[PDB]
Amino acid sequence: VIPWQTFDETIKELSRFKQEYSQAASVLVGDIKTLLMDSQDKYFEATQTVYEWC
Amino acid sequence: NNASGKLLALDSQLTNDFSEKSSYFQSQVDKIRKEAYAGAAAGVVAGPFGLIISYSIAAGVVEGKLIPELKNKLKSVQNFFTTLSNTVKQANKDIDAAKLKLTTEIVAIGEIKTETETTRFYVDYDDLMLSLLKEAAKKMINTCNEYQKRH
Repeated sequence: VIPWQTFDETIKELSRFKQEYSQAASVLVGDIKTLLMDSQDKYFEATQTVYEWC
Repeated sequence: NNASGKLLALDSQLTNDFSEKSSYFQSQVDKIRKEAYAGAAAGVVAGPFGLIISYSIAAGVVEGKLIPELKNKLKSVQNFFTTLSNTVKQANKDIDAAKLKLTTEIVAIGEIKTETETTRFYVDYDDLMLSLLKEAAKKMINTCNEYQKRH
């Protein structure tokens, strides 16, 4: 008369979706953070080399 | 650069999983109340004495001991989350200060290397009394003395 098991299955299935996409998006945004910092190091080194030659 | 991206990936997962645990808590408290007050209604195999002796035990143990203990455990999880967020926020400042120190020293060394290369080219005129080379050497003496005074 009180469907508690279907309620728990629904809550856990809505809660697994969010865990999956958080774990997927966080790794990719951290990778983009690493790439942007690497690009800023390469930019600094190139413009400093040309500055010292000039 | 790799650790500074791992740190962002940890911080975002931390802030999402804390909210999912905070919703798990509220869905679990209602399950405890459902089980307790549904099992206490089976004290009708005796009279109303058996009914009050079941609802008193249920509403005493669940509302007086179990739910405040779960709330204290959740408050502990909240304080842990705040401490770990401050740890990540301090690690970012340490990494940024180290990188700024290194790039400032690269620029300061390049200011010496430019004068050294200019003097090395002025030597190639094969004239040691050339005023341009004398002035470049007098400039390098002051540059090297200022670098030794700074370190």
